Amino acid sequence: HPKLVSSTPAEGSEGAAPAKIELHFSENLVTQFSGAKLVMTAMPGMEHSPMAVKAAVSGGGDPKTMVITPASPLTAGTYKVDWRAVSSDTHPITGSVTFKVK
Ligand SMILES: [Cu+2]
Repeated sequence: HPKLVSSTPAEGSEGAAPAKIELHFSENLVTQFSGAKLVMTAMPGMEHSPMAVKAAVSGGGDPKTMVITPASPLTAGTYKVDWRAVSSDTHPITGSVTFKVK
């Protein structure tokens, strides 16, 4: 139900891998447990066995703007970009952005 303000990660981005994940928040201010992590969970083959990818999280010009940039190129398949936003009031907001790559 709860989701960040606006972002451009890869909302069900099926067709090809994007350049970088984008995130925006009118009240980011992490300093809690906010972040992001990309996991390559291609089609179900090994009893659903996800794996974290070698990526990094870096904010844009503003600190309220997040920009995920993987050090490695996203190959075809399926991936899930799990992000977590939290302002300041316990109960962190969790979200995931799945996308395909062809
Ligand atoms: Cu709130």
